[PDB]
Amino acid sequence: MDVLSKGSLKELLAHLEKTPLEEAISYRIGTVPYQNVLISRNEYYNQLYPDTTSLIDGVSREGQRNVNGLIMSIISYVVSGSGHYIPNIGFMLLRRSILDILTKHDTGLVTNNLNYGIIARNLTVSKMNCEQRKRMLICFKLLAYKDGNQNDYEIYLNQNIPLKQIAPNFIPGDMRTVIHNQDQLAIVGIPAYRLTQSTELSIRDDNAKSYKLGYVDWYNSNSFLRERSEFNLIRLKDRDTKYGKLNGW
Amino acid sequence: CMFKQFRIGMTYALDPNIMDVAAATCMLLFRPAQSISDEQYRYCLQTMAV
Amino acid sequence: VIKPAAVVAGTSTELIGNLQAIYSRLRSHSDIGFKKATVGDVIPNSYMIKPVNSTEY
Amino acid sequence: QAYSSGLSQNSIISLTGNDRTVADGTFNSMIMPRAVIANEREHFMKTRIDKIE
Amino acid sequence: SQNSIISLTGNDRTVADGTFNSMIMPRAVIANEREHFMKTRIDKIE
Amino acid sequence: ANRATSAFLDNPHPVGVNYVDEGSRQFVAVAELLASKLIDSSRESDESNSDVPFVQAYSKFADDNPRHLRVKTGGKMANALTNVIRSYYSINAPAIVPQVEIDRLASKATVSGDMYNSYAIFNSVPIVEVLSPARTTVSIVGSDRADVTMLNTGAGAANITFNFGQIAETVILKGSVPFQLARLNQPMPAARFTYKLRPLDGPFIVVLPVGNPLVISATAATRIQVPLAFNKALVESGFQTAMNDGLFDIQNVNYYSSFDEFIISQYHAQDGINRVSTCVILGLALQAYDQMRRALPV
Amino acid sequence: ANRATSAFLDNPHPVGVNYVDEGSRQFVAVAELLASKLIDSSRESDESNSDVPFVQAYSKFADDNPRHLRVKTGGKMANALTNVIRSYYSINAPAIVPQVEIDRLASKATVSGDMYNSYAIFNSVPIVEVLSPARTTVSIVGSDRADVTMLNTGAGAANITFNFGQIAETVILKGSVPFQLARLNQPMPAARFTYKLRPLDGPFIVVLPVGNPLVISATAATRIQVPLAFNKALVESGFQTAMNDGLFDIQNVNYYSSFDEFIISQYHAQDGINRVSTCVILGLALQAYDQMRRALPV
Repeated sequence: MDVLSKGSLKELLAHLEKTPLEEAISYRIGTVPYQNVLISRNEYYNQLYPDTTSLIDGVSREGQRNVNGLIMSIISYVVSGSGHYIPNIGFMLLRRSILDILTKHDTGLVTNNLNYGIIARNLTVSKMNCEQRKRMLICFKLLAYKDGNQNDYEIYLNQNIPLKQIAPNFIPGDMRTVIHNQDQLAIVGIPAYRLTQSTELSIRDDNAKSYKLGYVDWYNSNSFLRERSEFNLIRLKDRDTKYGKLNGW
Repeated sequence: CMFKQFRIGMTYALDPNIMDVAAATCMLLFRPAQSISDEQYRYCLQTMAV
Repeated sequence: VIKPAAVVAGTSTELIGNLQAIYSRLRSHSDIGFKKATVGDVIPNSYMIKPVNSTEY
Repeated sequence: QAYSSGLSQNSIISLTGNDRTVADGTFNSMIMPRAVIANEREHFMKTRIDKIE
Repeated sequence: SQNSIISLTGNDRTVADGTFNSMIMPRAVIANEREHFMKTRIDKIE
Repeated sequence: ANRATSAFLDNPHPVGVNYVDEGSRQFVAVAELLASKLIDSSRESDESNSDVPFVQAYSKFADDNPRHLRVKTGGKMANALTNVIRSYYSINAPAIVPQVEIDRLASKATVSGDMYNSYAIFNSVPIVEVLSPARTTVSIVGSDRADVTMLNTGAGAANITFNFGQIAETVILKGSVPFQLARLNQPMPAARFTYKLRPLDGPFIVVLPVGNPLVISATAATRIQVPLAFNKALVESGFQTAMNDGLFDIQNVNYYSSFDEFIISQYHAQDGINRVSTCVILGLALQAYDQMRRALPV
Repeated sequence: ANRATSAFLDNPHPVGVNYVDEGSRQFVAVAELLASKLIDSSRESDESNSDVPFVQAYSKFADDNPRHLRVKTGGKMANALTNVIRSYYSINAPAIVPQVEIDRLASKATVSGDMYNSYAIFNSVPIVEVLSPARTTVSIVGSDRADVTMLNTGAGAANITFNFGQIAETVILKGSVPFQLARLNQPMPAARFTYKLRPLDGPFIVVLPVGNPLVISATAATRIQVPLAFNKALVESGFQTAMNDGLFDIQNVNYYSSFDEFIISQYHAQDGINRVSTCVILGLALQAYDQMRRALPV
């Protein structure tokens, strides 16, 4: 919910710096990812409604124990709000931030063998919307810069024409590029249209609307932080600053 | 009470007195927890501790 | 050959006919193969073209 | 001191790329050379074929 | 570690292709149909 | 044994899964509402002999006043409407329109993007399979009115099995000459010209006497839930406009003569109830495309 | 049969898909307008004793005041235009310029980004294929004017098939000696020097007698929608410049003698309708590059 609310590149990377990896990993068993299932949608149909479960749903799924599953759990958390079930990763890796895993070699995780095409296909890039594809491409660029695979990232964009048009423009080592970026990455937000307490047909759409309706409740909740009215009560370390720089950028 | 989105805030002196603590403990007791923000909640606890 | 023959066959007669039809074509091609060496020309060779310096993506 | 020959050599481009590790499920991974002495399955299969000849 | 048997792939259960550890990994001769076909031909020849 | 099937029911391509939430549904509804006013503004212009009713309608639709220099295109709403139409047809078509742009355009007018208020009747005749014995010829042709021509050259009468699926509600069969039809494991009645059948009843057996060919004309009626603003005349015209304008030219897609054939083909595919909702939204989008493009040709 | 084709029509490389939105098209139009004023302001300052007109024009274009000891390069606008030109030529070229810089530079002037309010005529001759029988030689030379030299060493007359595509509007055929040409399966007219042909009519059959060589000169005219500011002379010089400074040096691309050849070659691809829109924006950018670089050589 909090990760889906971020609407700018600066906010997204700032959230990932303060968020540990354990938030990406889920400890609920879930179900196997790719299955043709029948779900109940009584608002629309009397018969059961066919659908296919996927990894970018908002509900936890079972994940492979390899490094591929860990990266695929991080991206699903960013684009869908929930991760997958990969237990016994370890204290050392789980305490690191999401940005450290994606960008830093000191974590101890080796990810240079990853194939962006296979990861995108397993995440069902075809079913993703524009904001979801932009968020995943941000994760790919950070991984490419960590492994020195910038050339491979560009070629993968050349093969996929729709991905090249929406590819965010920022150098993963320079903070000046992040501040200038004006891409809108928000998935949930205050809706200008009429939003009703009604169900959706597919699993992805229904789960997304739950976060959208939950965010509205979160926005008016006491947990939400109102910068306009309570800026002085925020701690100085985590207070918003114009000259905000990620470490090493 | 009528509108849940509205919040109640409070500003205390640098050196809190018995009035500040009495006013802080009256708000936590007799106002909805949904009205009091988390940042305001910490501020009231800090005033009591000081 | 029985797998292509029985994939849509509904009767035993059709299955036998499918088997015989395939071997009529197969035997005809074997004749052409031998005649290619009989003439004075040189037969072409199958080949595969791959990039000189292949890229990952 | 290692022997240094001034022999002119052509530039060599690896299949692995700049990161020096091949990507999974790629055409380059399928055409990569792989050890024959270290692997037991291959070092056994080649001895059998050598004996047969 | 505690275990006397050490897997070629680490606790991450991932081995990069084209590396020495992956080259010496065992092969599924029965499950692979290329491998099964080759073994049968050599056996018949012998 | 030979099997004959309808040509338009073969291999329905997967439809898109984007732009089918509440926010995008209201965007299509707003476009339909505002495109209707664009057409109606032309009539109002004639009455007052002034272009100010058209200027007002165009400004709301395009967020910009029309100019005599350039051709009227419709602005950002037209670009968004064209792209969502492409995405609905095929899964391979990109979803290039941002959510924020859909968010802003859906706020122009007040509508509810509910696509299950009403129903519409679609007239495509689904013939999943016609099973015929040897020495008989069966030809199926047509979608709105399916003509099945059957000739048997054998010694005796042959039995032909008809399978109309399970989705269609009513199928009416009319023969050139009186014929006999009955369900499986039922007695065969006297020869009669017109049969009314329900496809859920089961496979149907037709006696084909030896001699002159027998032709059966089939008409079907299927009810599909659609929004109240649905107009089949405008949806059908929009389907032809989009096909001519090259909005459906994507790789590995099937093409259909009418929206009637398109919606029924996806209905009869495996897990076809998922496709019906998306195709209905595409129909409303095509209704807006027909009105917008007729007012502003390009 | 032997097949001969024009050299420039072979394998058009994919163009870039970036900077083709309405915001980026405005920036290209703005750059062309500000480059035109840079040329005019330099000439006015040359013919006067004051440098104020040039200082003001360069300050707006480059966002910096000119200095005596520093090279006048054009500043951020020059860098943005140079990189944007690189992206249009090839899909393999990266998209370096951020969208924020493009939007900010587009705010310097007030011009519509319309790219379809006018048209232009391009003179390349699209000979897609020439099919000739055995014992005949066919050679195709030239792009602006295509000369086909054909010889018949056979016993009898030979029929040669000419395919000019479906894009060009008018093709004018001139021969050294009178010859016979007609559409497929049509009676052949009397021999004459000149033929006016619509390429849509179909493949054309030419009767080639066995006597002497016959050379056919072809000229074609095709119409492509362009912005009103388009100037063919400035685009061609801008095309030649951008190739010289290496703006088109990128792997796995084709090279063309002129912008006329480049745009026609891409038009004849499978997705030619989609490609020409990007090439038109490239032409205007090349027009701005020509004027800007002539005023500020580096």
